[PDB]
Amino acid sequence: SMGQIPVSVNYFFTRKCNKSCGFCFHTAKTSHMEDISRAKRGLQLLQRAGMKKINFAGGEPFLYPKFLGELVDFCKEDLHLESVSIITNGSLVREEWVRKHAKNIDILACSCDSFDENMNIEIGRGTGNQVEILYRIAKWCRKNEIKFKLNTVVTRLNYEEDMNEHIDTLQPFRWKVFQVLIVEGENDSEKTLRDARRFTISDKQFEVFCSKHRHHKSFVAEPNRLMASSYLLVDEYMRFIDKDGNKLTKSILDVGVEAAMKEIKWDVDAFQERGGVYEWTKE
Ligand SMILES: Nc1ccn([C@@H]2O[C@H](COP(=O)(O)OP(=O)(O)OP(=O)(O)O)[C@@H](O)[C@H]2O)c(=O)n1
Ligand SMILES: C[S@@+](CC[C@H](N)C(=O)[O-])C[C@H]1O[C@@H](n2cnc3c(N)ncnc32)[C@H](O)[C@@H]1O
Ligand code: SF4
Ligand SMILES: [Cl-]
Repeated sequence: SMGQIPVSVNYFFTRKCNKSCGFCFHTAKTSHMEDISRAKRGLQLLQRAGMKKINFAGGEPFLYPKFLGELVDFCKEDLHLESVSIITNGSLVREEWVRKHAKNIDILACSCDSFDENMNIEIGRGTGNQVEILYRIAKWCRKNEIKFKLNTVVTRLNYEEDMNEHIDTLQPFRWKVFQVLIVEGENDSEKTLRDARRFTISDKQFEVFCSKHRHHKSFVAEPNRLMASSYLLVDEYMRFIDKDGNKLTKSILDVGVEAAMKEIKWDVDAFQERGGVYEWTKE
């Protein structure tokens, strides 16, 4: 027998966030964060088990820019990872932080579900000109030789939107296009912190969006079948999460990577199918 090799891992180090997206599948269930020593040790355990790429997620990572900055630097300088990535809502990213940590960040991804403010307000992404923020982040990325990535959630409300003029200007190297996903115990009812049900779309509606946009090299479509089990999910206590099966392991800090990963389903075929291995190191 052999355990799977956790080549590319998402560490959701916080569940705290400053926005209220109605579909969110990683909700504010707790404010617990690991101490920096513990986080470093778990990231080291992952590296030692074959991790090559780390994505810092949440929650909103830039609620904790000093902590994030320290783990980013550690991952590149001390663990020598191939790829250090972050996904952010963009609101709290500041230029001087990007300048300070750019040498250690391969990829910075920003979420944008719409270029229409009223749509952002409706979906819970909030008010204000978030397009000028996205453009600003992209500019900071390009100035500081970080690869700029865009993540978009496709829902019942926005699936007819045409983003091509923006894609042709921003030119992200990688553009995730997610079908909105229901996750049991996260966003699946009126009792969870979010109720994503009103956002769901059919395969046909998802294709409306995909067909308009799939000509871009950057375009990466992820229908539900390609998100359900294709990621490695490490939570705020460094436990693995199985979001498809609604399971949670013991912390890697207590039982190690291999024992924890045995408990979760990671569909490597789906991982490969969606292009989960790619040129993730900056050039
Ligand atoms: N069932 C799932 C599937 C994905 N995710 C999370 O959704 C986000 C998707 O962001 P993405 O940019 O696709 O993550 P990366 O791992 O950086 O993607 P890639 O390496 O393919 O660029 C990640 O935080 C991932 O952990 C999740 O919470 N539940
Ligand atoms: C949970 S967020 C965490 C990082 C940051 N707060 C942000 O929104 O970018 C990570 C990614 O998951 C996406 N996402 C959130 N809920 C989702 C859902 N139900 N289905 C699909 N993708 C989702 C987000 O839009 C984002 O691109
Ligand atoms: S998807 Fe929205 S609510 Fe969820 S963590 Fe990101 S910004 Fe916060
Ligand atoms: Cl780029």
